[PDB]
Amino acid sequence: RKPPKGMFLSQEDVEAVSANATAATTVLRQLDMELVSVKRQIQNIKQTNSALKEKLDGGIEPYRLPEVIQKCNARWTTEEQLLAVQAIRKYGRDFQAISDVIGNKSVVQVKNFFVNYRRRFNIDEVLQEWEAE
Amino acid sequence: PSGVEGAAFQSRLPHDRMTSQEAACFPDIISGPQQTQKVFLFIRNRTLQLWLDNPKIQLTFEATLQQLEAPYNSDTVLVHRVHSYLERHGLINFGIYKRIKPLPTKKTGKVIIIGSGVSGLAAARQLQSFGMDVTLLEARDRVGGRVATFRKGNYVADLGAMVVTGLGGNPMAVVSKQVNMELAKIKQKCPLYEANGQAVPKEKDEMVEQEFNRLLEATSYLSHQLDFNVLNNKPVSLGQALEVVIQLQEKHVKDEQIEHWKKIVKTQEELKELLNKMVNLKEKIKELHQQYKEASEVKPPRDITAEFLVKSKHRDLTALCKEYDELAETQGKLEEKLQELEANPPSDVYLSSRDRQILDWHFANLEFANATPLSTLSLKHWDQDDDFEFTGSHLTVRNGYSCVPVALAEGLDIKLNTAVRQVRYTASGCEVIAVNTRSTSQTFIYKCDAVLCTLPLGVLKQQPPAVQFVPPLPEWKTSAVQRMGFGNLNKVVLCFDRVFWDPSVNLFGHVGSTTASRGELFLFWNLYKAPILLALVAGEAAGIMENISDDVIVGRCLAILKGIFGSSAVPQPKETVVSRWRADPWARGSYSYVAAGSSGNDYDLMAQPITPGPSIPGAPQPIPRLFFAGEHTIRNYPATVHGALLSGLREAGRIADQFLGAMYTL
Repeated sequence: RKPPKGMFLSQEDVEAVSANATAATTVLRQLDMELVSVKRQIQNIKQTNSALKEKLDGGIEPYRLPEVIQKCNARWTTEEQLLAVQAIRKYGRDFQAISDVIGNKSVVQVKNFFVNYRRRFNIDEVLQEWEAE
Repeated sequence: PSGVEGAAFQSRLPHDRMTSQEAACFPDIISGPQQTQKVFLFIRNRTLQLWLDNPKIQLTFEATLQQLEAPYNSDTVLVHRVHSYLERHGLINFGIYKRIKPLPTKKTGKVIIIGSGVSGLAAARQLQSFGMDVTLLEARDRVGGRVATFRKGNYVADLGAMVVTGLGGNPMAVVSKQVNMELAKIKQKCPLYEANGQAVPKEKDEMVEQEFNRLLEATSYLSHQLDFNVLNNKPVSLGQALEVVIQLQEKHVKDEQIEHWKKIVKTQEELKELLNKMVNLKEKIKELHQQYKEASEVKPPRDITAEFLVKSKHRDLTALCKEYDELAETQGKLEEKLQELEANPPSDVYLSSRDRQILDWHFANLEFANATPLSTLSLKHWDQDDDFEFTGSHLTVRNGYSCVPVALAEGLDIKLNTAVRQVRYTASGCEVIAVNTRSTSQTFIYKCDAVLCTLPLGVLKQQPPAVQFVPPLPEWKTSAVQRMGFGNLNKVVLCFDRVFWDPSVNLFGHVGSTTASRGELFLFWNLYKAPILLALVAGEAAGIMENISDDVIVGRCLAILKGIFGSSAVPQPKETVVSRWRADPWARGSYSYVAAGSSGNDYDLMAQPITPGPSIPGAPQPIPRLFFAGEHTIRNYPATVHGALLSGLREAGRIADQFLGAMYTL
């Protein structure tokens, strides 16, 4: 009711290897060509990707930057208020970035900072300007 | 199986059902009540068991009824009918037995039997057993026909049949008890030695045979489950189908490599896109760092925009570094994954040339079994007799297989050297016209009531005919003769002055160089006490080695032997024999096979007897006068010595029934 396990026989397959004399031999030749086709296509992306690998030699170790381990404070020095507005102008609503710039304000502190100073620092106005870019 | 039921199995009969033959002779019982059938079935089985338990003495009706127990020995016409039935169709008192009551002096009826081959002998002995005038006409100067044994000195080797396929319900087991045959088992182990002369390593040897056996099942699946039985009108042959299965396995090996390497490109090229992000990002980071450095270069104290610029660039550079690090994370998974796929490639090839050559030996064996090249064998039917296999080790005959026919020929009127040239059968009788094989001019005429023809199928197929039938055989019979296959496999006998092979190994192979020469001396047998080695020649090679002198053939044998055992080890043989069965005009073949386009039905068509037209128009339908027997007529057990013997028994019962009358059917 089923073929021997590991033996592959398909009605579809069978008609295609019987349809004429040399049809079986013909079908294997393509597979022999389909195989060489896909095989040098490998050595050719294996070649392309070996050049790109060489371009990364050194990674980005020289361009990396040390970590600012800085305790996240609560009061808003007028300095930090100004870094905020300019960060909102360049970053819109990405608080993580805004908090990352200021350096010692948590995202929630940034998140509610907009509401408190919103009238005071025309931050709608700033945000629409950020929308324009 | 054992008991009364072992007798039914050993007699090729279901112990608990009435056969169709039995129903034909006992319609009252089979159509009666279940109780009667069981009584009968026991009486049948019990009588068989009696005959079986001692087959060197006739089982008379008296002897039988004696040893039944009531209720079974109560109805004595039921016992008498059953004993007569069995005795008639050769199920009891067949072969070689002491008669208790010697044969009545006056004989009724006259039968000419063509051929004293085993099938001929088996009928001849039965018919005479039944009180008929039986004369056999043999073209050869010896009986046995295809059961030939070569003897010279103490060398003894069979050139024809040499194997008994199991005693489990085999008529020859009874015959062996009747006539001592040194029956020695055949140990199944056959090592294979390659063309160079080195034994195939066991790991490879097991690996191929399973593939072989694996391939054979696949064909049977192509045949029964895909109905791949006709291609461009011509019916498919086993050989054809094995190729369409080897091709489809080589196809699959390729489809498997393609869709594997095609997983490497589909990952190598995920990598191509990943390295392009990573090199365009090391470029944005190169630039931003420069910007942050320049922005950081401005010396403080600075305005808050210039101070935002440093912080914003620092965050932006840090964000880009996160990205580039997440991407050489991902670059690591893909880098390993490509190594995994490269590490586990699929099988390079389905079969190596060395592997394929070894397989080709397993196909030689299969062309030995069927005595024909695999292209000829019917895909659907080649194995139709596989259900009726006996059970038991296969055996050989150490004293030669020739003793059985000679044993049977005892007491029979055998006219040796007598080539039947014309069979002439008419509404009133038959006359058979034979000549003397030595001076052929000297002509013989035999008149008789019925002719039983055990001519080999190859003889029957000769064109122009060796034997002419007057009137000609009808189209259904001749068509059957064309359709049926009659093949050929030959043998070479090698007689040495010392054992120089493995004596605990009965048979060892030799692997061919080609597919085309896979049959040429592909297998050797140590089977006899003396230092005699038998080499087979099967397949396409059998038909071609018949055109080559014995010296050239024994040459090719010595060389193969020299490679396996060393040039010094094998000496010249003292006596050598080669068989040419296709050339022999009394056989014109080896044994029948189910050829493509044939079926098992043809084996039944050959067995049907021929009935001639009425001499006077308007006269009543005449009795059948020409009957056939032999290995090509028994569909269940063809191409075998037991099948031939069973065919002879079968015709004798039918012939006797026609001329002596069946009084056991009332």
